[PDB]
Amino acid sequence: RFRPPIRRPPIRPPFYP
Amino acid sequence: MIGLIGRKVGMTRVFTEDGVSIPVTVVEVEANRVSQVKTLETDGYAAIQVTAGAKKANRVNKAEAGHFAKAGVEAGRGLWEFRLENGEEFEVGSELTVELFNETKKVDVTGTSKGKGFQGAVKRWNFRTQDMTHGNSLSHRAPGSIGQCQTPGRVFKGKKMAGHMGAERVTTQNLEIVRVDAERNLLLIKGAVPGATGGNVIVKPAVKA
Amino acid sequence: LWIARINAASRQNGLSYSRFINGLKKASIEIDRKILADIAVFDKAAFAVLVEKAKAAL
Amino acid sequence: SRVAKAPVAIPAGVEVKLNGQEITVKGAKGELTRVLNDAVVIAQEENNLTFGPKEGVVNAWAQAGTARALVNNMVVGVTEGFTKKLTLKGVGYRAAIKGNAVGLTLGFSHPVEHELPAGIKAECPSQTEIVITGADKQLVGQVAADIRSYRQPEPYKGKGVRYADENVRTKEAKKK
Amino acid sequence: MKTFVAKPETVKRDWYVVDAEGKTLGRLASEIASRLRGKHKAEYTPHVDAGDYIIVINAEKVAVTGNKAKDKVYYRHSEFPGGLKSITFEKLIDRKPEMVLELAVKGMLPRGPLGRAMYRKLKVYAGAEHNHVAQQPQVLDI
Amino acid sequence: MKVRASVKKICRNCKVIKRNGVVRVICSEPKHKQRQG
RNA sequence: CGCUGAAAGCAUCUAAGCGGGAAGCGAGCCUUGAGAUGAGUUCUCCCUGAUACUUUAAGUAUCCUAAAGGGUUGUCGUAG
RNA sequence: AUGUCGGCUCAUCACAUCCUGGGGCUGAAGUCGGUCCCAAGGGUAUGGCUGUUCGCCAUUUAAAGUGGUACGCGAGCUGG
RNA sequence: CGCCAGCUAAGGUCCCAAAUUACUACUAAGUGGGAAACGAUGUGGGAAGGCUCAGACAGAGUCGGCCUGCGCGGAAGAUG
Ligand SMILES: [Zn+2]
Repeated sequence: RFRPPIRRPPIRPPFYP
Repeated sequence: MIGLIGRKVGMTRVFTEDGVSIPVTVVEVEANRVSQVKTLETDGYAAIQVTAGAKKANRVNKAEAGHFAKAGVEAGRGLWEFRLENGEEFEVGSELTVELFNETKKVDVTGTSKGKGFQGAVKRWNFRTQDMTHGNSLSHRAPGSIGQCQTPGRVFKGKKMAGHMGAERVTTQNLEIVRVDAERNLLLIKGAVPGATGGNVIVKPAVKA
Repeated sequence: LWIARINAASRQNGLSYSRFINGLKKASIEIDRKILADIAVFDKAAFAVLVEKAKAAL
Repeated sequence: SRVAKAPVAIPAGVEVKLNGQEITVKGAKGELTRVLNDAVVIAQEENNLTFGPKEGVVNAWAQAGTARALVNNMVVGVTEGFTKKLTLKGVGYRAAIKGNAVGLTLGFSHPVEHELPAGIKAECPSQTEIVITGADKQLVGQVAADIRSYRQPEPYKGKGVRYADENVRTKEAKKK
Repeated sequence: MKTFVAKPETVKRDWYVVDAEGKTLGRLASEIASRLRGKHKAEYTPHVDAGDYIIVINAEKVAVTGNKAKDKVYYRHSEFPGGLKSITFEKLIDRKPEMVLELAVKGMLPRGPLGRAMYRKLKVYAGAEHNHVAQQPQVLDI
Repeated sequence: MKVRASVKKICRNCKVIKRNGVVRVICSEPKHKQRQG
């Protein structure tokens, strides 16, 4: 089954440090 | 089919006695004169070429002027061709008049549409706008997606996008003739005719009749 | 290239490349394809001789 | 095979013109012409035509058999000719010969009129009967088929254009 | 020393005229294709068109075996989405007689600049006549 | 019409025929008519 | 769905042959369209000078000519 | 470092067809249906509730197809 | 390692693409060049059998099994 992934960091560009 | 080469004068109405208004475009057909007869033997198809109106002599090239001289017509504002299908026989110099459409109920009119310049998908293709508020960032009249990811990995040909709108040959079909005025060389045609006033219009008996 | 040219020339002289090489082998003619193909271009008559010799061997 | 091996007699007053593979049979009732298959060998032994296969051809006997029966129908055609008899059944259904056309009232809002082909001749003994007649058995059959096709017999009351022979299986409508 | 090379300047190309009437499309095409390359000549040089001008007449009368007349399909894609166009052999013989043979030959010729050049030397005609009397084509039973 | 991989006589008046490369059963009984044998 | 019709004496729309038959298919309607290098066709218009030079060409150079027409510039456009 | 659900925008294809077209059988009288075959040309709801897809509901429609396309589409939007 | 020499392996020899002809069959399905159960007077071969000029089968053959070769249907997918 589809397991909801964590593909991206929680803080998004343009702030992504 | 044989037709005339008019100039769109403008729109108006014709009140009928029964109190119906009829939106009419007024096409002025200055006498059209045959400037060349194309035959199957000479050209591989039967057509007449016609000119209309007048061109300032000064504005006529030698190449143009010889072609008219050969017909023994005076130079007109351009040259337009009408294929013949009925084995109809015309000679050069022969005039065509509004009286051609004395029996014709409906005609098909063709002109160059008015030019709207570079227009976006919203006006050009009736694309829906995106949300005006609710978060939309700079993408209100944006066209949306233009495709579908890795497959096919490219934009398909004929995809509706922004671009030049108008200024194109357009034919409206089955426009009724309200009135032929032979004296004033007018056709009164119900409804809208392509292009602005002053534009050349080709009028022809309706093909779907 | 040679084989293609020899085949052209042999077939103009009424024998396949495959039959011509067999013919020559049977006739004990050991002219290489490089020479044969040179002959086919530059001395058409000699090629025809060789073809006639080849035919006789078959 | 069997049908081929049976020869076709040429009755006196039939003028058969073999043109190799072509056979222009002529008679009283008209002139029928037909090119046989290359596979068929035809010959005029006495006042009989004989049909048999070409040498080395597959399904030559089958081709030979059809050609026999074809020629036979030509010969019968030019002497006696063929007649097909359509019968109309149903209230207000009527036919009438108008010119070279069978007009039929078949309960359609439009009027139905079927132009007979060249060589075919229809009569109407009654309004409810038609008689298509000709020399070419295929044309006759075709025409009667076309007329029948306008309103083929329904299965509940038999109504429509039927072949006089034709038997029309009649079901009763589902109970309730 | 070096194998002879045909020179584009010097190569002698002869005009021939072939009647397609009653000839198996493919079998005809393969012969024409070899003649256009000049595989039939001892001067055959792969990088040179030393082939022969082929005129074909009665192209509309080219024959095909089996149910190929009704089943051989020619495809074209317009490059617009869903832009695949099919025509059968029989219909293409009606519409554009000449295309059938030309397509046949085109397939059998090499791809690229030279192969396009070779095909240029094929002059296919549907009728029995051709406009190249001046080239004085020799008849060729191919 | 019954389109089936298995066409076959359903009754004594059924008759199998190949017509344009399709096996077909044809019968006085309309219900017995079949193809795609 | 047939007609005629053998193979298979019958039967059979099919093997030879001849039909009917869909909003679908090719045309038909509108638009683009000869970069269709396979570059098409037709009509009309314009240019009928000298010389030398060479390893003589679809040659080069000089002089004289500068056409039909195209542009740039200008006033502009329901064209941009 | 190949952004992941749903929506929005914009789609494109398959056909196992929802509608419309053509058919055979029917336990098809008619009006309707059922079922199967042909057919992919065009067409193919808006709302209430929920982040929902879905679903239920209301009211439509000729019909509210089933799927593929990185469960199409965040260098196009949104971010519940 | 060099060679513009020759022979062969697998694989091939209509044209792309180097190289083949002759002969004997079979297949008609573009089978070859995807797909099964099963269905089917497709067609080729083989060895038997039943019934029949005291009349078979529907005035001469005819019917059905078996061993086999090759084919047919069964066979619907998404950019072309
Ligand atoms: Zn039955």
